[PDB]
This record gives sequence, C-alpha cells and structure tokens, in this order.
Amino acid sequence: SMNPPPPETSNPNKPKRQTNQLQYLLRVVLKTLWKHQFAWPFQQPVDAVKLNLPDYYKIIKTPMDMGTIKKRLENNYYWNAQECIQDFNTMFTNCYIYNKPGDDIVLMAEALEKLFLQKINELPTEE
Ligand SMILES: Cc1ccc(CN(C)c2cc(C)nc3ncnn23)cc1
Repeated sequence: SMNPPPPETSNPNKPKRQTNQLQYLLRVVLKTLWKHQFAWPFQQPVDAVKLNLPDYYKIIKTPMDMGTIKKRLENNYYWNAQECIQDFNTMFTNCYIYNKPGDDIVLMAEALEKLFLQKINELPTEE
C-alpha cells in the first residue's frame, strides 16, 4: 500500500547525449502529450496512497509517468531516443496492465498513445 521511491531522473555517472531525436522527443512528443486534456493522471508518479490503490505497486514493477520523462529529457538523462520511447511505452502499458478495457483512464492512455504514435512516426533521422 506504500509508494515506492520514484524512478531515477538523475545519475551523474550515466553517459548522456542531446541528439536531434531526443530534442524532438521533448519539443514535439512530450510537449504535445503534456498539454492534452487527458495529460493530468500521467503528469506525475501514481500516488497509491492518495488514490487508495494499495495493490498498484504489487502489479506495476516498472512504474513510469510523463513527470519522470519530462525531468529525464530536461535534465538530459538519456543516451538515445529509444530509451525515452521505451519510457512512454512503459507508461501506457502499465495503465493497460493495471486497469480494465474501457475504463476512463484506459481511454485517456489510448488517446495519448495515438498521438504519441503519430509523432514518433515522424521522428527525424539522426543527424
Ligand atoms: C480517469 C482517472 C482514473 C484514475 C485516476 C487515478 N490515477 C492518477 C491513475 C493514473 C494512472 C496513470 N494509472 C492509473 N491506474 C489507476 N489509477 N490511475 C485518474 C483519472
């Protein structure tokens, strides 16, 4: 029933880059999903205590959220775009694992994920 530590957003010994793909992931992909009407549930780690979801972190062992992704991108935590893309996919997947088809939160995830997919479809070539 307790919350875990959040995912890491800082690790000074992890090597870092700011690729044109990673910039796109911040300026286009994150910005698009962040501003969306359905962004709010996904803008920070799931608070299992406040939300009374005592089994959340029994089920979800790789938590992820856009608050975490936003800090990662802004703090240049990644080496490549695929790390970040995986973070987004992990976020959507967790929601689908924990919840049921047609739940409100699932329809929100789905709307954000459709947009995610449309933006990632135009990820620029690595320059
Ligand atoms: C429509 C809706 C439904 C549930 C919540 C609670 N909350 C912030 C989240 C957020 C996320 C991302 N997954 C969740 N799985 C169950 N609750 N929950 C917020 C909004």
